[PDB]
Amino acid sequence: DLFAPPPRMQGKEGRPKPHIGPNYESYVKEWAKTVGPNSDEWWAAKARETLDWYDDFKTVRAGGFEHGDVQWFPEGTLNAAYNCLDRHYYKNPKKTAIIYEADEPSESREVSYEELMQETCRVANVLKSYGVKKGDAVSIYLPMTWQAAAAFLACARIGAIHSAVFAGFSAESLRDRVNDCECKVLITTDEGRRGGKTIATKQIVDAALQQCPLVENVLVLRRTGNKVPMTEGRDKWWDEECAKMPAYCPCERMASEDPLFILYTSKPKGVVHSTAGYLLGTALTLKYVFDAHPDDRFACMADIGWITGHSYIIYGPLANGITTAVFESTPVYPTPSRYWDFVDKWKATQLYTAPTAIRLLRRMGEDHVKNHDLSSLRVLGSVGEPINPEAWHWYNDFAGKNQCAIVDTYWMTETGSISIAPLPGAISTKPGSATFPFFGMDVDIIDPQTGQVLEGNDVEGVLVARRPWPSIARTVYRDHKRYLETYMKPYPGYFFFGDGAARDYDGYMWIKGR
Amino acid sequence: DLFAPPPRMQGKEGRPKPHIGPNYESYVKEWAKTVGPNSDEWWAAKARETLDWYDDFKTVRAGGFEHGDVQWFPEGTLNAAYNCLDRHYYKNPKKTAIIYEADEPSESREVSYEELMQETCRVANVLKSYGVKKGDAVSIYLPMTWQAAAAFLACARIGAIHSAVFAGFSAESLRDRVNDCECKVLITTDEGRRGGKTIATKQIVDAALQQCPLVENVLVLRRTGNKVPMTEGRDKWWDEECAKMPAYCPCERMASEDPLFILYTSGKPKGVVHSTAGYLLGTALTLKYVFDAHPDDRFACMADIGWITGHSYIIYGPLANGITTAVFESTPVYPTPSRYWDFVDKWKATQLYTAPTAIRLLRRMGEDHVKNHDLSSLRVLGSVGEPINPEAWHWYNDFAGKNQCAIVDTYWMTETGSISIAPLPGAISTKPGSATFPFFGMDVDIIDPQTGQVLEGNDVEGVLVARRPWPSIARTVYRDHKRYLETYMKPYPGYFFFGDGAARDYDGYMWIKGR
Amino acid sequence: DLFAPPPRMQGKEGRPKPHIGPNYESYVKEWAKTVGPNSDEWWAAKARETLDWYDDFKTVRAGGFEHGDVQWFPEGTLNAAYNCLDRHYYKNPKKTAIIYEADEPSESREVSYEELMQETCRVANVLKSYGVKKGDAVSIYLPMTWQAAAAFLACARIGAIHSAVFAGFSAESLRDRVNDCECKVLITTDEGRRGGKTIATKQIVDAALQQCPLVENVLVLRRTGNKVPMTEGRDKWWDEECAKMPAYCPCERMASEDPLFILYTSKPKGVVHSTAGYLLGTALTLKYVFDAHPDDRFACMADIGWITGHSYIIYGPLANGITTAVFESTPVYPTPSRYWDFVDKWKATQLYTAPTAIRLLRRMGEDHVKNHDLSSLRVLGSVGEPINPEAWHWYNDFAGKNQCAIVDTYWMTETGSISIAPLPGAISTKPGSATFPFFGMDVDIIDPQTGQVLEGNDVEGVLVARRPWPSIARTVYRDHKRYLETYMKPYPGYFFFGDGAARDYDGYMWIKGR
Ligand SMILES: CCOP(=O)(O)OC[C@H]1O[C@@H](n2cnc3c(N)ncnc32)[C@H](O)[C@@H]1O
Ligand SMILES: CCOP(=O)(O)OC[C@H]1O[C@@H](n2cnc3c(N)ncnc32)[C@H](O)[C@@H]1O
Ligand SMILES: CCOP(=O)(O)OC[C@H]1O[C@@H](n2cnc3c(N)ncnc32)[C@H](O)[C@@H]1O
Repeated sequence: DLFAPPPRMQGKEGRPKPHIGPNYESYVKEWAKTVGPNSDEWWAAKARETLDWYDDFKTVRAGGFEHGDVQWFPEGTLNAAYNCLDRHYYKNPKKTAIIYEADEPSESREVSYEELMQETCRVANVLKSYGVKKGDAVSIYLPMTWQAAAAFLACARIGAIHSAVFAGFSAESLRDRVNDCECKVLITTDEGRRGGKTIATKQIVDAALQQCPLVENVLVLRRTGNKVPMTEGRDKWWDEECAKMPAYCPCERMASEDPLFILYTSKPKGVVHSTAGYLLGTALTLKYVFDAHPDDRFACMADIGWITGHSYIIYGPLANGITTAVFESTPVYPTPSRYWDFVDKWKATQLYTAPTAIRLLRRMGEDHVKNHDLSSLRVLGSVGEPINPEAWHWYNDFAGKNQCAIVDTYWMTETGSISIAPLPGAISTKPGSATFPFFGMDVDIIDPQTGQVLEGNDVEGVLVARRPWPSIARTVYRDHKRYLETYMKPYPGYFFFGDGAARDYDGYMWIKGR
Repeated sequence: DLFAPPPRMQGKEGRPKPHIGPNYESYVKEWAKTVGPNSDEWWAAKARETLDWYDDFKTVRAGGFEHGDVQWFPEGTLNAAYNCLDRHYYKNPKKTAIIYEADEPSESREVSYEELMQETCRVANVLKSYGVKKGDAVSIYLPMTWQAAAAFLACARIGAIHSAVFAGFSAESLRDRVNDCECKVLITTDEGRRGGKTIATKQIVDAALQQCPLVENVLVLRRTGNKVPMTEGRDKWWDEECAKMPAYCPCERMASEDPLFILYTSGKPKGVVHSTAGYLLGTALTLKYVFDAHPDDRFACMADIGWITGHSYIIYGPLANGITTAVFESTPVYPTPSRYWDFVDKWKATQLYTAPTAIRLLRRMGEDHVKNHDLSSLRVLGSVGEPINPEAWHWYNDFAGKNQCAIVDTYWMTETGSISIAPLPGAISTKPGSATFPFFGMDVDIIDPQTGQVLEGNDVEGVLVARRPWPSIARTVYRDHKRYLETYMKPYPGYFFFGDGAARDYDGYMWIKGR
Repeated sequence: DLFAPPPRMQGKEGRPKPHIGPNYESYVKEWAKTVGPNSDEWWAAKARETLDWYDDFKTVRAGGFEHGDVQWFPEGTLNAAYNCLDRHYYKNPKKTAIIYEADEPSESREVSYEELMQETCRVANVLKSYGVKKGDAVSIYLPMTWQAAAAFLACARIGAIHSAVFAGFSAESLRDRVNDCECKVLITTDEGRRGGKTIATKQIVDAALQQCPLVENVLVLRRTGNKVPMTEGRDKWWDEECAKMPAYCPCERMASEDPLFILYTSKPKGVVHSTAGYLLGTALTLKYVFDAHPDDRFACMADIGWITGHSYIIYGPLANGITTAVFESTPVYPTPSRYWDFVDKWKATQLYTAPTAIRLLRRMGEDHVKNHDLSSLRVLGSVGEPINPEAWHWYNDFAGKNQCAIVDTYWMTETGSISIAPLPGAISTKPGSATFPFFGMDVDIIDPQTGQVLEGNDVEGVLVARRPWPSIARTVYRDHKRYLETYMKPYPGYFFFGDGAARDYDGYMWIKGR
């Protein structure tokens, strides 16, 4: 029940050679440099190689779990939108940043880095004309359209802290998150289209804003064009506001520990992520866990309202300068072959889905996946919950045709990027196992009965992290006490994931879950 | 009718050697490095040599005409007030930044770089106390007084976007521009003195502010000292506010593409927006090369600071170069039609930059006012604003330069930022009424309006277009980017539309027919 | 009556070697480099060696007395809180930043650099949540508790100009200072404890704020825990607000000439100090005048509401990365041996007091100091007024046991740091004499009758400074005309101290005073 890296992950058949490989020893050799007291040099070199800095940093890391003063590269200044848009636009403006798969397949198209950069700059200029300053919160209530990315980056361009809310959340949840983030600006659509169904996003927005006094400006994207109520003064059309603005906006120089965004967990708790550490973590996980290469076309099927959508739809892939996919539909619309039709049409090199979608597709039958070419795929990703051996085997056999590496990535919103996953070109996978910790992750197992670390293999308990990592959450927005109580107080000296986990005789990690 | 550069432009008679010369081939050699796909090295070298940067840039240029996302040196940070005041103050504080020629000739005096920097810092501190932030618009309604420059630079010191309004504008024009820029602070004077005449500037300001709700603070310069109405709380005297402030203010670190200023074109007036680094570089380079400016030179542009000529070649260009500039408060015919030449003789001006209207008026005023003046310190005579007739050109050459000064016919607009087509004085043989050759970074062409295609070769006529962006090009129209694109970019896709008909003769010289 | 540097200041008996010594010639050699037209190299080297800069400076100095446009290192950017907390926290987090001697001796404890940094960052986050921006004034009405050092530095961390008011000032003085600085945020305690006595700081604050319209937020430190009135909305508890905030805050990159703080002289006149020049001056005076070394324990017993508390309790010692003492009590509480009990308990290496406290202790009798060890002491400092020969001799004989160098430091709030003092390891002292000018100080004596500088030795007149020094006051807050009239108009070309002074035949300076 062991699956070595496939030939597509061995650099054969014209496929790119893996970044780390070919076996477990190479992963160990590289991972030893990323943890421990001598790991500062590796992290400094990676931060300078991966991200573009306006000012260089001096200190690599500081702080800890006990007080929630975690710092990474504090003296450096950078911009997330510069690292995700501007440098790649300068290198190659015509390269596709986003493959936008609309709800209707005929409406899908490619958005270049130039178009995405121009839209981001227009939205950033609109936000600046609204009075949005560095450190201000901007709520984003958007469906899975490509402009959402622009919206995100727009905030990241001006130093605003964006707070994304799942589209289709009720008026109460949206109101709670908007009130907690204390935003004065909300970005939303008139309506959303998903699975051939209409989401009345603007009606929900009006119902929620009836109880959100601090919101003064609403920017409304005309996604569908159907009639929606628009309050005079408060509501403005995205296209009309952006037509008045120039297609370029200067980047605000952010400290490394400036909060990049707030993401509310589904009182809602707002996990806060800073700029440089989170960006470095997601870029490195995208490059290594999925073996991304410059010409790759990443296809993550999550939602931008989720942490997976934050990391491996927007920030991670665009920081790497590769093509990412924004999928506006459901896996069974119009037909349960939608994922595979999309992969064949766009020649996706990686696929990142959730076990729930895989299970639904498996329940939908084999005729929808059996006759598809695929074969541009190299890495198949799973995230969100433990994947059963049957679902794992269906994913391997039909979506990858036994020629793609299957990565079971375990992480949370508070970890920022992937924590435990197999390296596709090095690690032999076990079905339903998140195998080994990522770079900078020193995870162990504590016995909850005694609170002591269970050394060795073939043990079971609660999963903890020994040391902070660059992409860890820094606080809970205006609720640092809750942050410390949830993640740092249960086991002092360790970060508490809250997931029961086991390590088998081979050292492989098995996440039991919450 | 060809005029080679005179001996004063040949480095002889103790005059400085020209930066570019002595003939057309040298101009071509330097210009070829400033255009095309291999010109990034030249522009990066010039940007690093001419301007002082707080942070270095990585990219030289990006963007284009189609969407209006033009970028020059985007990653670099700098300050216009630092590059126009502080570095020259550090090098030589006692050097004259401004020769202020007052309306009354006995009231004229030299303002040093130290005094100008201190005044700029006091006004910047006042504006900061008013709550003005980086990116905020500040309206300026000032006559041709030297403190106006300070006011300009004051905004540029704190990241404020200044919006200059010509002091001759009525209450309605001032109100329209002030409302469009959405400023909360207006810098103005009690009264102006031009041609012995009084401009009731504060009265017009009150009439306009009756319909300008967003303006909360008015800073009033006591220019004449006559009684004017002063609203309690809203209006404060410039001297009283500046006395409470320190004489130094820190320079705010500004991105290259941060908007330096808004200038409204004379239905709704269009606010042409200029960024900082590209515009500063363009104006400094045009000032150094088109007028052959040298460190000890005394530049005399007699335009108004309410127009782009005053923005570029009274304030930003000459002060970025660290030379003496002139602020002329009077008219060409006050007190007598010899005022220009009396000024040039008294201050030993090395360059003159006027408009064909003033030269035509002086020519109609008779030769008795110019024939008996020395004027030998002059080396370059500049004309800007409209095509200059051969008779006016010859009167300018023979009477003002005494046939010993180069005549530059500089063609450009507010949207170009700096001079686009002009003769290089030490290299180009001029033809009267001709803006001869494009400046560095300008790749101009003639397009047939009926067909829309570029008319290659010589002896062609059509509309003037620019193939590629240049550092000092306007970035947008304030809150009206659609108007910017429609006016300058959609008429001929892939090109920048000047709106001016132009012809190129057999020698390659450009002739601007005009709008 | 001449006193050569003692063996404790000669590098003997295991004591650190003095930075400058052993005689007057060495002081002259080092001081000649710090004044004159060729002193820019020395000051540039010292600025780059002493302070951590975000951006390097190009110009060393500019401006002058006549217009009050003094500039030092204008193009450089830095942060005072970074230089006082972050770099030392990065080098050694567990080192004691503050020895907090509480009013009750049993309540005293050591605050480490990590704890001080975390408290400063929490307060900075609270202030940022109050809307405090760079350049905004924040009033501080705090007793001699260690958190005051945090509050100060919190402002310095975010570019806020802190304005400290002596605790125990009446409601009218507090109101005048708060109204003049135009602050919108006030930091104070519920009550203060000094000399076993209670100071109703919150009651005075309420009485003052009844006439301070611009104040919108009050942060109240629960120093004693006794019941005080708290206005709903306006007043919030320090601990409650700080518990919601993360323990790290990014440092605002500040221009060198950005105003660090406003200190009102006891209409109140707010002396304004910029960041880089003041920080450099205080750090250099602390290092050289007191011969501070990395492991030293500086004990300045002034008040943080005074300029001495600004320079040699908070900024100077913490910039040097050494331990500083925050003394909450009086010299005679609970007994007149409190100073010497504290010195013996914490092994203070330097003591910096005022002549009034020394005279009070001398009046209290010799039985309180005669039996104390006091061996760790090396330097004894006096500041505030001319110290009588009898008081000087008592200080030398009983507090130092004729084994400590006695430095008489003359300076004002407008000089920022010490102007005239003996270098302890080099200068032979005379009782009641501030001997020689400090680095960058070129003082002279002007005859007030004629206004001309009196050349040579054995002259008397008014003390003037020929050239600006880095730590000189830049202005009086919104009263620059008063600043010029007080300090620069009486003798054009010079800085007027306002103190009559004499120089004897040996070149020693004798300050007559106001
Ligand atoms: C990235 C989503 O972050 P969140 O939406 O905050 O959910 C985080 C929570 O999902 C669960 N989980 C995620 N990935 C896996 C996995 N590979 N195997 C098992 N369980 C998993 C786990 O319980 C975790 O703590
Ligand atoms: C600098 C003033 O800028 P503006 O006030 O925006 O006027 C810009 C408009 O003036 C005209 N013009 C300016 N210089 C010349 C010239 N040398 N020869 C011919 N015509 C000229 C032209 O029509 C242009 O388009
Ligand atoms: C640091 C206190 O600054 P301030 O509270 O502003 O008082 C400043 C004023 O105290 C006096 N003074 C301070 N130190 C001494 C000293 N060593 N010898 C004599 N007189 C001194 C002097 O009159 C000065 O001008």
